[PDB]
Formats: sequence, C-alpha cells, structure tokens
Amino acid sequence: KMTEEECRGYYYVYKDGDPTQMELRPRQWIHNDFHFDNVLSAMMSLFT
Amino acid sequence: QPKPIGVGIPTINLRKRRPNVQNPKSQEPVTLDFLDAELENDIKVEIR
Amino acid sequence: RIKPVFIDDANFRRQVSYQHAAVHIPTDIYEGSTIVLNELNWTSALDDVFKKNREEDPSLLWQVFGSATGLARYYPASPWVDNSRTPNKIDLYDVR
Amino acid sequence: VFTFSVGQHNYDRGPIQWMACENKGYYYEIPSIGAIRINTQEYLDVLG
Amino acid sequence: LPLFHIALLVLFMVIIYAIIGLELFKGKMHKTCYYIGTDIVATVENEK
Repeated sequence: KMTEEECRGYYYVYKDGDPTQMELRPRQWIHNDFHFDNVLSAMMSLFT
Repeated sequence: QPKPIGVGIPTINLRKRRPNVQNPKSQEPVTLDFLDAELENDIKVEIR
Repeated sequence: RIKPVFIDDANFRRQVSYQHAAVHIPTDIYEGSTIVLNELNWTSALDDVFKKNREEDPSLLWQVFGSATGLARYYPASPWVDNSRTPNKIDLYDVR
Repeated sequence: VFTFSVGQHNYDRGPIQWMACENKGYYYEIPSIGAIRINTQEYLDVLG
Repeated sequence: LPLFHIALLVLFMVIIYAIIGLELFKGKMHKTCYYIGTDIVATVENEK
C-alpha cells in the first residue's frame, strides 16, 4: 500500500514465509522514527 | 457423499506446524466420476 | 451497519433474516474504500429482486451477486460461518 | 501470453512487458506472498 | 613496524580470553524453547 488512504484495514503476515501459516494484523501508516521533516529532526538524524 | 474426494495417501508433518496459525482448507468440488462410484464392466462404459 | 432479527428456519439449518441482504468483504480488503463504497451503494437495489424471487418460489436457497471487487451480496442474510478473529481461525474466502 | 514477474530484483522488466503488451496478454507483478491471491486470479478479467 | 609489540599484546589477550570463554561457556547456549511437539523456535515478534 503506497498511500495513507490505502493503508487501512487488516492484512496477512506469513510466518517463516510459509503461505499456510498466517495471522491477521491491522495495517497502519507509520512515520519512521528518525526522519527529515524539519531541521530539528534532520539534525537529530544526522547526529545519530 | 458429503465428504471431499481424496487424492493420494495423506501425509502431514506435525514437527513443522505452529499451534495457532490456521493452516487453510480446500475449495475443490466433489467430482466423483460415474465409473468410480460403481464396479466397472465393459457394458457400463458403453452405457456411460 | 444494520442489526438483524435472525429468526431460525429450515432449508437452512441456521439463522436467517429475510428482510435484507448480507454482505461479505474479503478480510484484507478495506470496508470503506471508495471502490467498495460504490459497489455497496448501487447493489442496494438488488434486495427488491431478491425478495421478489423468493416471494415467487418460496423454496429458493442462497441468491448471490459476487462482484469483481471481492464484494459479495447474498440473500437471505445470515451471519458468516467464520468471523475474522472472533473464533481462533481467520476467513480466507474470496468470491473471485 | 500473460507474463508474471515474480519477486524483488534489479533486472529488466522491459521485454516481459513487451511480450505481454504485444500478444493480447497482460503483465503482472508479484513481489510477495501477500500479492499472490489477487494477481493469479485477474487474468480472467482479460479472458472475458 | 613500530606497532609490533602492540600487535603481540592484542594477540595474546585475544588468546587468553578465547581460552577463558572456552572453559567457562563450553556448550551452554544449546537450548531454546520450541513449541511442544514441534521443532519451531518460539519467539515474540522482534525477538532474536
């Protein structure tokens, strides 16, 4: 899913890549921990 | 009969199965040929 | 959503509501995206024909419209045999 | 000729798309086990 | 060249610590809880 409008509902997670062992997990548009939105966050990321 | 028709000897490996992952089920139809629900003659193939 | 009355019946050994038509949407499809909100809006005119078909021949079983977007709509309404996570199993069903 | 490009890689998906486009076919991309159910069932929309 | 004694000291220290660890922890890290009647190591999502 390539947009925040599409990233809703639930999706399947396959354990060990085994297509016969799946679970349900709700998808969510997650913003990365260290980002570059502003010069403060960018300075934090460049510091790390 | 309401059971699904089988194919080959069944073999399942328990040692590689997580407990709660819901390994899926089948969608095959119940396709039981006519000459497999009775005893086959050389006359019944003619009738068929 | 609608809350049904769900009388019990024969010819379906389960609970059935002849007043509207149920809807089943694959688990990994969002119920509220724009592509499915229209298939839910224009198929709302099938319930009249469902009811008329059953009123004519009272011995009809499921009547179903399965659209090309996963959205299935059947009549008479009945709770799906497999909820998403209310049992311990999930529902891998897809009309297509 | 329906052409499926499976997995994630850095190869050239040009000629495969061309084979799909020319022979009244279609080009599908399958990069994960998740996108297998909805990609191996859409060729019917072309046979209709 | 002038780093020769430092190199020898680092080698001797690595050797001493390898022998110490070989004595103390020889064969401890060989158990992990699988699933009961299964050969699938049981970990939470992000655990190793």
